[PDB]
Amino acid sequence: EVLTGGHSVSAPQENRIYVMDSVFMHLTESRVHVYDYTNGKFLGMVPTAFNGHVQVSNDGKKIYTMTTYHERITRGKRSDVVEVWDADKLTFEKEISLPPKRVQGLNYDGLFRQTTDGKFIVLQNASPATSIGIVDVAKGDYVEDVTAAAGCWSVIPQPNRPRSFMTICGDGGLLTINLGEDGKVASQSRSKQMFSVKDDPIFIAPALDKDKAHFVSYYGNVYSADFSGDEVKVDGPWSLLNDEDKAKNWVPGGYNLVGLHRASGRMYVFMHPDGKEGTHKFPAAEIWVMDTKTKQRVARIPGRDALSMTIDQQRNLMLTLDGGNVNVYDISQPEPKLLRTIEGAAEASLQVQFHPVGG
Amino acid sequence: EVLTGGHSVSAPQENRIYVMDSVFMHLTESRVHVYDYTNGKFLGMVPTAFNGHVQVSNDGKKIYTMTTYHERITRGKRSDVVEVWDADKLTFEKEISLPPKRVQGLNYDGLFRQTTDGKFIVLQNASPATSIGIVDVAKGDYVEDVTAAAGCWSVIPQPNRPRSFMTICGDGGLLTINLGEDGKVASQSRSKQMFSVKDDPIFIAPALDKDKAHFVSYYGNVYSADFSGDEVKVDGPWSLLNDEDKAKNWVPGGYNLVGLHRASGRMYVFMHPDGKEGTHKFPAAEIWVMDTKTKQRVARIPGRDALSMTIDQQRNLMLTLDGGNVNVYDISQPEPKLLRTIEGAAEASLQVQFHPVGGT
Amino acid sequence: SLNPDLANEDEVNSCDYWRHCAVDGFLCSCCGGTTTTCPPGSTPSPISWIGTCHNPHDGKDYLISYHDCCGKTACGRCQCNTQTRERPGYEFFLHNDVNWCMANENSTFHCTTSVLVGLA
Amino acid sequence: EVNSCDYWRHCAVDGFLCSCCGGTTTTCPPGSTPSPISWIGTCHNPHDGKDYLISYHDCCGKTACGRCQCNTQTRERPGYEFFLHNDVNWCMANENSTFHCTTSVLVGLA
Repeated sequence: EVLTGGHSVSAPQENRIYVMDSVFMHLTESRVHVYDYTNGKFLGMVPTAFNGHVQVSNDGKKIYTMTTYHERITRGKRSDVVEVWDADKLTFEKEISLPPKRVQGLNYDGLFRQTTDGKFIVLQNASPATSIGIVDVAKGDYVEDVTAAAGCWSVIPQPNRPRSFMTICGDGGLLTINLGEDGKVASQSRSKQMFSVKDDPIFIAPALDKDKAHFVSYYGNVYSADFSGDEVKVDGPWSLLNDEDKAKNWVPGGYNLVGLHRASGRMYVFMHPDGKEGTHKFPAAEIWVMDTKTKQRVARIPGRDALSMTIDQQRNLMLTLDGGNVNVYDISQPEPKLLRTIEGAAEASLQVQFHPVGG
Repeated sequence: EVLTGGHSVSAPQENRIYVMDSVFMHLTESRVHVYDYTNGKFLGMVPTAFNGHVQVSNDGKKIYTMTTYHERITRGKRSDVVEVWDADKLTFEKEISLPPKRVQGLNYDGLFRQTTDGKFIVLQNASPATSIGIVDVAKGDYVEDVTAAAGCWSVIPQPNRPRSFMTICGDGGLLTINLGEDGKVASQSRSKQMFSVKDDPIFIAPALDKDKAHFVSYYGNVYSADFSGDEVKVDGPWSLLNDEDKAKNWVPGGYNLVGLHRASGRMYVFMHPDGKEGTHKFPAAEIWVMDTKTKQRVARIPGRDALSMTIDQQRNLMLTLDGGNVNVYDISQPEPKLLRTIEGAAEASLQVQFHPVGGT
Repeated sequence: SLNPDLANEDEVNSCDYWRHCAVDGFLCSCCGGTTTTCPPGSTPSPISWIGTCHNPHDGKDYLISYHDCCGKTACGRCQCNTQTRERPGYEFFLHNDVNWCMANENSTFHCTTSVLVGLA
Repeated sequence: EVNSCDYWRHCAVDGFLCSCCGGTTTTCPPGSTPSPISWIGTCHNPHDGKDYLISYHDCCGKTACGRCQCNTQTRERPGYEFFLHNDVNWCMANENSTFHCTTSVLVGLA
């Protein structure tokens, strides 16, 4: 026998999921673990140094990571970078230099995103002053720093426009940025106040539809942003809670804590009882399934202590993640059905993502 | 209140031990954990990147680490280094560049040592061709490879000479190296065969006395190297085992698995029953205490699944280590007495060391 | 209640110690430091997120500044994730899911301190 | 099984089985590089009762796989018999020496 390298991942792209393991106890050796969700098989991994972030290119061909190096790890010159990796060979291809202020923080989806057209990476900076950075994938270059986003946080791409995204600002509104084909800001707009920052703060994780997004609040309300037009229209609150639910102090909690099934409008939310100040990151006691058209709950199921989720539209799946284990659910019908649990997918992950199949 | 840095370690040096945590599951973030052995308090740490090795300077002022960096960790140019750290501030002071072939391996003491006079750091190279590397501490420089040590492994300093050490070779003998004041080889000598490599291989961990060293074998024999004169005189085997011991197939097992209390001549050895091919790194069922003068066992106590140990001659202590927890024993009498266990001192450590006290 | 150095170590090293009410990190007091001093060889952050914590001993509410200590790898001891009055990144200095070592010469996160600023 | 430390070919593995890491007993996981060098074990085949030479090439240049850690020591010897020795990183001579996982390559009869 002879040992060979050069091999591609052994399962098809459509079977692959990406568990971003922060490895917080050893945060300089964070990595992405690649799994086959159909059978739980480990397929490979991508090293991401200190507090890596990850996304897969919209076209499915490449993996993008964002990380920080120093010449001697704990001393020496800092290099913040985006790396482009081949999705099938799981090999490094290109390093893109960033200014030394990329966000170092837990793996919320909205910190490292891309334009719908896949031509630009859109990432959150904090120096601690906040701005949004734009990377031109074709050119392999950092091309724009959106200082207009100062005092705002996270990136919500608009799936109905090629190079547009929104961010949540300290005024309780949304700033929309439309990039030109050069990746520089082509125009921008600011919504009216959507939520009261002081009285009803929202979780940043969007339940993202093609032309609108929903957000849940610390107290179980729902806000919406409609971006079918150039100016975003905001509304809410409506409550996730009925009187009985309020009696037991049910509130949302988690990290990447919501999801939207676009075909049905069902929104999935991690919820726990006995809510009070300080419980907004508590593991789910239940997953609630909300009909976003009727603004009423349709189902509730055990939460399996999950903290983060993600949705695959085309196969009607929801993954949930408790920090170490990944649960795979069929959401083709209103009641989710548990298909399997992948045990030990990570040591400290708050983010799982499917390989794109939509192109 | 105001947050401040710049502080020294809170407990005095004589209370300190160094647990080398390989963190094998995340081997790029290995580190040294500093503990107070008197009360189990965590005192600080030194980061050591990929598969760090560690020793304390003989004079007790500095911590020496050895590690490997790459410009981008998993790609880019390799830099193997020794680093000098202040022991009391636990701060980085100096990087000494090595050739890119320092040994990457588990933390046996003999892979990263120093001469008795503390003027040279002496380390194992493997490219995989083996040689011994010499670092001049005063100059902060690499000297040159000791190529005479090709086909040998590990560094046993001679505590009776300022800049001499030995290594174990594939011929079953010892090669002795005597450095000049510049760290280059001044002279060398090779012993007669000490052990049959094929029939009775020895563990590399010495039970090290001032002018001799003892080594235990896979089958529970003891071999000795006396370096009281310019030429090393070798002998053995004698057995650690009586008929009862042999009937139950007791053999040594572990990593840094032996120790010598020099004043008494007591040798400490991790042992386990039901030995056979493949059990040489099994955790200790027991620790045996051997009088190396009489060649008889004087005590046996539970092993607490220990794998590695270290002895402090100045406070008459033995530490043992099971990979995660450190046991502290008083060895001022033939029977060791367990004082305490420090739980969770590391995730994957095969090496603990005291901060040196005295030793001149 | 206001002087952790005079308090029971087991008390201050607990995530339920009153002033640790918005810590996401490793308590520096379990890492070779104290509530207000970095472990040897780790560097304070000039920036922090801020919590407001209730002191049950004296009944008053205090501003606490969660400075980190930086430039050493993860301490790994006394991990806490408490969230009283913590807010998301659009209230950035109330937010604890970011590395408050982010602007240090070396951003590697070591541990988190809980520095008393004064009455809320 | 091949993912068990008890599988006969893994009789001198100190590392993570590459077959649990997205590769196989004779192929590296994607994006990890074979080592040109290795330690060798002599392992007993429980089927035909013969002993075989197994070459424990590593896969290198990615951080620790972390799955199926084994520490078997049949016929393993210390570093003075260097190519029989498994307490060293057989990635040590690779362009990037970071240790990913260990393969168990059948060479032939011992």
